[PDB]
Amino acid sequence: AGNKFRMSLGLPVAATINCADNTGAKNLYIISVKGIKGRLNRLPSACVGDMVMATVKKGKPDLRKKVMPAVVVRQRKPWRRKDGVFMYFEDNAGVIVNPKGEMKGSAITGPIGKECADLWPRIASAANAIV
Amino acid sequence: IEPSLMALARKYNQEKMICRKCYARLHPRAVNCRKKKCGHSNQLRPKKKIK
Amino acid sequence: MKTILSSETMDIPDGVNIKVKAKQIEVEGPRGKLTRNFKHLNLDFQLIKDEETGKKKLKIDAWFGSRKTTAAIRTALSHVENLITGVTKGYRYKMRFVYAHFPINASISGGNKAIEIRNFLGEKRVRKVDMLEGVTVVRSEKVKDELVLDGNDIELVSRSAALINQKCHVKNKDIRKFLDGIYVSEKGRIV
RNA sequence: AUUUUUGGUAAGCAGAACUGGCGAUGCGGGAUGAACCGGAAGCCGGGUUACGGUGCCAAACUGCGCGCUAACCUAGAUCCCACAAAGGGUGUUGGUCGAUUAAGACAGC
RNA sequence: CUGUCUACUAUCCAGCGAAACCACAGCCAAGGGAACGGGCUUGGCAGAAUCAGCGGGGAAAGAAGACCCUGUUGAGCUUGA
RNA sequence: GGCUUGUGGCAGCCAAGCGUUCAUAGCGACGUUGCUUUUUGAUCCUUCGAUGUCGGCUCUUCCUAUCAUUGUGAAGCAGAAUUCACCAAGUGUUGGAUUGUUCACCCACCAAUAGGGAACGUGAGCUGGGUUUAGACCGUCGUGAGACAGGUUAGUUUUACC
Ligand SMILES: [K+]
Ligand SMILES: [K+]
Ligand SMILES: [K+]
Ligand SMILES: [K+]
Ligand SMILES: [K+]
Ligand SMILES: [K+]
Ligand SMILES: [K+]
Ligand SMILES: [K+]
Ligand SMILES: [K+]
Ligand SMILES: [K+]
Ligand SMILES: [Mg+2]
Ligand SMILES: [Mg+2]
Ligand SMILES: [Mg+2]
Ligand SMILES: [Mg+2]
Ligand SMILES: [Mg+2]
Ligand SMILES: [Mg+2]
Ligand SMILES: [Mg+2]
Ligand SMILES: [Mg+2]
Ligand SMILES: [Mg+2]
Ligand SMILES: [Mg+2]
Ligand SMILES: [Mg+2]
Ligand SMILES: [Zn+2]
Repeated sequence: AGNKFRMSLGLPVAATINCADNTGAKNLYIISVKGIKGRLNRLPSACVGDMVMATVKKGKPDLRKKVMPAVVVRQRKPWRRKDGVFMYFEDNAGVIVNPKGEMKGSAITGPIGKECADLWPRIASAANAIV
Repeated sequence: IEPSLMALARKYNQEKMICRKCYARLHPRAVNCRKKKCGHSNQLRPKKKIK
Repeated sequence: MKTILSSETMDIPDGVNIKVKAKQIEVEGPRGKLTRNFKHLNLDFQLIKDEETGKKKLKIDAWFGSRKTTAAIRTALSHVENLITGVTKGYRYKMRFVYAHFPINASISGGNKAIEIRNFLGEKRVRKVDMLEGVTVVRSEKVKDELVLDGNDIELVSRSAALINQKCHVKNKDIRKFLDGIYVSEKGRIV
């Protein structure tokens, strides 16, 4: 197909989101967003399907006190689909991945957005329900 | 590439003199550079060949 | 030091008709017409006719001219000689394709007045070059991967060859190793 | 401030010698300026100059002459003065000392 | 990363009605100059009369700098004067 | 701010050497010529009947000695990457932890996270954390009043209608 269309950003830096993967982390604390060139005073922000740098605040000791990549799979901020329907999730969630985009865990606890599944084949394969 | 065609291409790409001051590409028989910014320098070196 | 008189003369073959007026030189021959505007030269152009024989001569001289001014006499004479050669024999330039892996595909458009290069270093871009006035480009049959440029004006033929050559410059690579291109290999006369 | 001159990397820095000047002084010139150039002054008419100028601004020649420069860096354009160096140029213009040459000088056949 | 709403102002009108401040005044670039000009020199320019704001400049106003130094001026305090 | 440029910063010239050989791809010892006023000094010309004294925030513009981006020459340029140099200031040059900080040092992104001026831009534009009044504590010094290029805590930011 083509390329992802822009969607409303609702997770600026310092946002804490649930961890939907099986790694053992409970939440993800976003410290930066990949691909952001930015502007003065503007906080980098991520959306569903974006890759971010995050740390684990609650979880196994092995996962804490370090920086790892993560991909956002759910967001509460509504965004507009090309068909005109605005949609949103119940919570904010993400999954830990390696820089190549491979999931560190093996399963996803809840649903994931279609954009993230289209962008990341491994996450889609590990997902239960898309949208 | 055939030796004849290789030599033909090298005539345009390899056999040159390079000005030390401004790196200008000059004909193999050049004695002074043609560029004004280097004051038509006479400090020339051959273009280095692949070895 | 302002030499009093610098003069040079050239012989004109009987098969060429030449006219000079206000430093405007017209050259006529079997192959066609050529023109040149030498108004930028502060020289005196004179055509001398021998009544007994009938042969023509062109004399160009400079009065109280410096070395810089005097250097143009031979330039003008060589230009007139080139015009005569072009109008009697014509000019033929030969170009050869050089490539290591990707063969260069040449497509001559209608009238032998344009050329297309498509596979230069495996590039998907199409290179377009238009032949100058009076110059035609044909693909040689007896020589593999050879382009033949023919015309009456030496400057136009050479400039067309230069355009073809410069349209296929290698970029972002060591040109000493990547020698691909189209280069002038022979300069001659059609006749 | 010219010249002599000490400390200081230097300074529109700091300190001395002779003389002059500004201060206390206008006036013409240096576009402009306390010190530079000219020159010092009652109120006027005429004539002539000093320094400096005579393409316009702006009074006086696009005056009569010889060479050099062509600036694709904003060529250059007048003591103080409002900066430029070492190195370079096969740009061009003169000079100096050498070498080859009509028993034929240099380049290409 | 701003948007929006309410009241009172600002705004416009009737009536009423000060003060600060003010050498003369008020467009700029450069030059020189007391070494940062609104005025002088050379240029750029430049067209009646008015309204609401604004905080670049007026080296803005507010005070004969309280810092520092000087005076053969004090004063509070201390002591082995 | 002005003169100067020792010091700071930025360039050039010669070529002993380095660079598997090779002075000059890339460097440049011994020497030597410069430029700049975003360093710090030197001086004391202007201001003491007062030109609001750090830093940050906001906002505009300007410079090039170009970090990225456009187009190029060179290489000890196979490719990739990198390095040297040339036109070039059109566009851009970020989010955070500690520190009042300028500066510094890390985390992260990015094409890049270049360097600077504008009265060390900008307080009748803000702020007031620091310096720099009066309260108070500590250490050292002093017999003492008190001192302190030492530390600490609290400490009024005025006016436009010309
Ligand atoms: K960024
Ligand atoms: K009223
Ligand atoms: K002007
Ligand atoms: K006294
Ligand atoms: K008292
Ligand atoms: K210096
Ligand atoms: K001072
Ligand atoms: K003062
Ligand atoms: K800050
Ligand atoms: K308090
Ligand atoms: Mg900020
Ligand atoms: Mg005198
Ligand atoms: Mg008189
Ligand atoms: Mg000045
Ligand atoms: Mg006083
Ligand atoms: Mg007082
Ligand atoms: Mg006394
Ligand atoms: Mg070498
Ligand atoms: Mg530059
Ligand atoms: Mg810029
Ligand atoms: Mg004690
Ligand atoms: Zn050169």
